[PDB]
Parts: sequence; C-alpha cells; structure tokens
Amino acid sequence: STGQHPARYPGAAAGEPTLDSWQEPPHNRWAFAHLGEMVPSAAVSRRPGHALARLGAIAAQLPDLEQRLEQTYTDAFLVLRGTEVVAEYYRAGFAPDDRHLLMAVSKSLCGTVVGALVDEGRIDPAQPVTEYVPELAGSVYDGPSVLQVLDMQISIDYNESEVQTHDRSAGWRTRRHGDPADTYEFLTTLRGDGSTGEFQYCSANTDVLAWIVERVTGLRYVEALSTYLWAKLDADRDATITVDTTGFGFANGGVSCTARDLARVGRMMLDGGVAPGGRVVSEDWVRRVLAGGSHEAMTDKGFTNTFPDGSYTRQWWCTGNERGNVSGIGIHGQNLWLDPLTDSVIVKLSSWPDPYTEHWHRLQNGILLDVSRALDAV
Amino acid sequence: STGQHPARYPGAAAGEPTLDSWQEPPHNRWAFAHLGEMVPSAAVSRRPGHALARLGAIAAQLPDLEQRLEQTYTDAFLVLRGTEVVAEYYRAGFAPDDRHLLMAVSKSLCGTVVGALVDEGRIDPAQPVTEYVPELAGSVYDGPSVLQVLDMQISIDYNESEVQTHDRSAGWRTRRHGDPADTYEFLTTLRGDGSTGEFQYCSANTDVLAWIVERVTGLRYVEALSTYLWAKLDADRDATITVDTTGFGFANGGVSCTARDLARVGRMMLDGGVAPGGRVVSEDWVRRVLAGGSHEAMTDKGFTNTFPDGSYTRQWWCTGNERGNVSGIGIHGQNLWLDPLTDSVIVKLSSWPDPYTEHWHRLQNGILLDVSRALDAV
Ligand SMILES: NCCCCCC(=O)O
Ligand SMILES: NCCCCCC(=O)O
Ligand code: NA
Ligand code: NA
Ligand code: NA
Ligand code: NA
Repeated sequence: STGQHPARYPGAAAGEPTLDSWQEPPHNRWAFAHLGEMVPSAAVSRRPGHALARLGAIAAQLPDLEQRLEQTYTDAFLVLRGTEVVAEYYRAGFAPDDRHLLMAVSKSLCGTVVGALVDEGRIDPAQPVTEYVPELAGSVYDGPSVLQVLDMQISIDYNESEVQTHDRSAGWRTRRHGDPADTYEFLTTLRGDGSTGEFQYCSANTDVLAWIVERVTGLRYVEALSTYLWAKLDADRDATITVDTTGFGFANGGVSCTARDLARVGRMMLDGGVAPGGRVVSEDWVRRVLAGGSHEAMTDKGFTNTFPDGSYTRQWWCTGNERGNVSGIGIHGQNLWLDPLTDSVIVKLSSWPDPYTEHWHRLQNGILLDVSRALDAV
Repeated sequence: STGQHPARYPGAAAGEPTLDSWQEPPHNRWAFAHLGEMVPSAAVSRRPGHALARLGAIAAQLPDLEQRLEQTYTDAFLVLRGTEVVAEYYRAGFAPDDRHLLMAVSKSLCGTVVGALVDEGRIDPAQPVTEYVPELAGSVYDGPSVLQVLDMQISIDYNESEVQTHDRSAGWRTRRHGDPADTYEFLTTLRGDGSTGEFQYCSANTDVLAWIVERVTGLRYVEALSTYLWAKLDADRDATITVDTTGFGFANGGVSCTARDLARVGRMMLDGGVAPGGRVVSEDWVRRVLAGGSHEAMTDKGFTNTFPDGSYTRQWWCTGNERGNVSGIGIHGQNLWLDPLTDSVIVKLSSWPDPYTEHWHRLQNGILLDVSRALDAV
C-alpha cells in the first residue's frame, strides 16, 4: 500500500476515476470538465509554416546564431534581459505561444514548490523522507533526508530497466504485465546499498519530492504546482503536466509550457524569489540555489568535464563557472538557463534526436555561454 | 486494411507515433509540442467555489430556473439572443471559460464540416460511401449513400456490445485482447441486413463521416474541424477532441469547448451559415437542416413521444414543433438548441448521472422550451 493520496476530485474514492469508470456517476461531473486527464486529446485551433527569427541585438555579435539553433534542433528560444524580451526564435511549425515539453526542467519547478513549503515550515529538509511518507519505509528512501532527495545524493539501483519501468508505471509507455500500478507503487520498489552523499541523477527522486508535497499539503501535485508556483507568475497560458492512472503528475519531467512563460520562472529566481503574484520562495532559498551544492558530491564527468567546479542542489544544475551560471536541464535539449551577471534568463526548448550525447551537450552549452557573454556590457 | 490516413505529422509513417515511440526521432519533434495527444495530461492553472447565476431578464419569467438547472445537473448554461449573451449559469467549480465534453453535440459539428465540403463540391451526398472510402466495401456501409449516413437511415447490427467495443477501439475505455486496433478498423467490422430508409441512431455513422472528410481533404479530422469550422468562429478558446491511437478524432462525441464558444456555432446556423471568419456552410445547407428530415423515417418513440412531427437530418435533431426548434444533442444532458423565432441559441452542458432516461429528457426539454418561450416578444 502507498497510503493516502489527494483525491482526483472532492469526495472521490481511491484511484477513481479510471479509464473504465469516468463516464459513470459521480465521476462524470468532474471527468466531463477534464477529459484530457483521462483520454489523449488534440487541440482544435481557434486560429486559421516558416521560422520566426528575431535575434535582436545579439545578432550582430552572433551572426550565425539561427544556424546554430537549427543545428541543435531548436524549437523555441527566448532571451529575457531584465524584464524585456530581447531575442526570440521559433522553428517553422511552432508558434510563439505553443507549449513544449520541459523534460527534466520540470524538476527545477518541483524543487521550487518544495522550497515554498520549506519557507512555510511545512517541510524540514533535515527530516527523513519517512517523516512525510512513512510508506517509503523498507525502500531506498528509508533513511535519507529530504535534502538528500533534493540534492540527489542517494545511491540507488536504477538501471538507466528502472528507467523504462518508471515510464510504464506513469503512463509514458505501454504497461507490461506485472508492472507497478502507479508512480507511488513504483517508487516503493526502489532499492540501494544504503550509501548517501554522492550525486546520482535519478528522476525517481523528484517524484518522491512531489509525493512529499502531496502529503504535507493535501493537494494533488498538479494543484500544488499551480498554487505555489504557476498561478503567481502572471503567465500567458496554463502549463500542463502528464498524469498517471491515479492523476499523479509526472513531476520529474512531464510539464509543458510556452518559452515566454518558462522565462517567468527564471525571472522570479533572479528577483530573489518574488513573482508578480507574490513571493514564491524565500531569498534564502534562491541564494542557496545560486551558491551551488557540494562539489565533492558531484562526480558526473559528463558535467564536470565542461564545468569542473560544478555541482547540483535543490533540483538545479550549478555550473560553478566564472559567471555563476545555474540551469534547469532536460533531455533532448531543454534549458532554463540563469545568467545573474546580466540579470538575464535564457530559455531553449529543443528536440535533439538523442536524449543526451557529449556532442549535443557541447553544442548546446556553447550557445548558452556565447549568448550570455553577448549580453555583457561592452 | 483501412487504406490511407492523414499522417499524425508531415512525413510520419502509418500509425506513428505510438505511446512507445513518441520519444524517438523523428516523432519527438512533433510529440514534444503535442504531448497531450499521446499521454493523459492535466492543466496547471495560471489563475490563483460558488455557482455563478446571471439569469438576466428571463429570471422574472422563470423564478425557479436556477433550481431547475441544478435538478438537471447543469454545469454550464448560456442563452444568446441575437449577438448578445442575455443569461448565464455555471455550477460551483466550473468556470465560465472552462471546457465541457459535448458528447453527441459533437456530431452536429461533424455534419457541419461535411456540409462545408458539400458546398465545395468535394462531397456529393448522393454518392455511395465507398466512392470515398472503398475500404468500407463488404461492411454495412457498402451500398448506402453519404446522405443516408448523414441522416442515419442505415440498419446496423449495433448492440447498444458494439457500443463499448466502439469506445475501446477509440481509447475511451481499456482495450480487450482481440479488439480492433483503431476506429477505422472497428467501423469495417460493422454489419446490417442491408435495409435503409429508417432512422437508427448510431454513433458509428458520424465516425464514417469524419473518415470521408479525411479522404476528401487529406487532413486529419482534428485539423479539418478547425479549418472548416472552429477557426472561423472567432472563438475565445481552442476546442479539444479525444483521439485514438492513430490520432483520429472521436467525431461522434469527443469534442470539448466552452459554452460561449459552442453558442457561436448556433449563431452561425441562425446567420445562414456565415461566421465572423467567413462562410462555414451554404444558406441551402442551413435551410435543409432547419427544414428537417423525413418524418416517416423517424420511428424513435423516445423522440416522437415528445415531438410527434420530429425528424433527423445532417446530424441534427429536428423537433418539428410549433417553434421549428432544432438541436444538437448529447447524452447526460448536452444541447446546442436553436430557437429561430427569437433568433436565439441556448447552450446547456450537463452531467446527468444517467446517459439517458425519459425522466431527464422530459425535464431538460421543459427547460429549453420554457426558456425559448420566455424570449418571445410580449
Ligand atoms: N523518463 C522520461 C524522461 C524524464 C526526464 C529526464 C531528464 O530530462 O533528464
Ligand atoms: N460512446 C461514447 C458516447 C458517444 C456520444 C453518444 C451520444 O451523446 O448520443
Ligand atoms: Na524557500
Ligand atoms: Na545524467
Ligand atoms: Na453546405
Ligand atoms: Na437514441
């Protein structure tokens, strides 16, 4: 058993509705107003073919930028300097207001929600995960602290296979006989040697954070993400997040939103944690994110080869470079890149053919760093 | 085999992507921008509990209207007189701009798209279905004309079981071993005694119409619905439609939209087929819808008990009453009701516990008729 979870709707029984019961009362009143949460659905456009390139002033400094963006399968690119959009690019077929999957950039959003709850005193990072999710007793999450989950410093046997099993349990792939029923169940099956302290990137960690969020607030993660973050950004559009059969949002990588709206998250980070709709996280939380995690814990050569003094903390990758760059990162080329020096945010949403290779990583970081430097006063 | 179908995206192979291949190239470029079409997803609100009742002037004539709406599980109710919204009601928990499943009201939208193509001469209702979908040869749709599909005058062995099998084939319910792979396949399995001329309500008919639309335009039904109808309404929001594993929209009942936007469809019908974005259908098509179908074909006592001179044509129910009322209808209480006498449109979106009973039918029609009469000059 995985304990109490936020009901899909007020008064809903556990796990209700399912694909086979949503047309039945009392589920249908809710389902008829949220069918996309139960059945794959397409948008029928209210609006009746070429790339949109508005690189602005950085074009003179980076003449081959558009070509570089094309080479890295860029779908949406936006540079926010201060409160102003100074550069934009959208591939042919992708509108400026279209939403794009964030993959692991979603993790940085989840960490932000956790941070908001820490500020309220509803979550103490020093406490063990089991203080909030007792049902994780007996799993690899039995012993580690919430902060160790936030910093991903837990050794886990996660063949990266656990990765595909995670997808199947969440609805991202077709289920196989015997698979865990939902994401909560999947998490309870995870094991490790018990060691902690060393960084190990594992998407299961973020879903555990979302589970903690649900237990401390009583809200579905989808709602918590809106209440604690999205609804305070004065966003142009709602964001979306895939949900599993219980309605649990895929916190580790299922959020989709527009490039301009994702930039509002970065703006909030560079504004000390304050957004137009109110404070999202404390100044202290933002400071800790920008400061970075323990360098000694970071042993991922894939990251340190490029960023020797890099680290990871609270669901954000910290380059530790001369500019103090920090970034949310997702496979296939997603970045919510922060450049505090120039008070700028760079959003790059892409679709590389591969989830990750040293090649794409090199090209992508080259673009983000060049764009950042192009914003420097001269 | 079911022949050629519109690709999910430009250059996509047949049936691609699937739930197991959307993360792979070249599918991912498209999938990352339309993930809701592959995996159930929830909205993360950009906006930070009580019913909204603005019955306007009809309140004096119908003092117990709100209670009557509550009794019929009303979620959204809107009255458009001319070009003005004169009355509105939304249950607690349902915002004015929230979308609601239309169920079979979706059929009237599909018929409108077919009508647009008839005007262009791309579809001749007198032609057999097989003239456009040869793959339907050998099925109950081998012989009947497109008009007979439009008027639902084809005898079909459709246990209403075929009804649940239809849902499973489309993704509305969990698949069973042996089920047709998609909606197209399901349609080809349908049989009948060969007789025609008598009305038989069957949702399979509308999906055949959508299939014809795809074969004549080369567009996915989802896109055709936008291009030929939705994008010309100057709608506030996009509509949505559930899609099966091939991306085929559930034309017979999977569309969702706001009450105000659905009213724009009625406005177009009362405006001779013209919408703000251009003509949707010809004046003649609208005239034929308002005129009704053959009364002799209408043998559904469930309809004629209330509307003795009623009929059905081109995916619309025609009451044949003294007011000439015509309406799009969907199970659980959905209506796109037209009252030409007062140049008004009444939209009622509900969630009755039951798909249909004489009881709900009586109460619902009582409300629509009373509201219509309340709009009469006095
Ligand atoms: N297992 C689905 C992918 C989750 C996102 C992971 C990442 O972007 O690093
Ligand atoms: N089989 C799903 C329901 C389809 C809608 C049918 C109707 O509204 O009459
Ligand atoms: Na904080
Ligand atoms: Na990694
Ligand atoms: Na027409
Ligand atoms: Na019927």
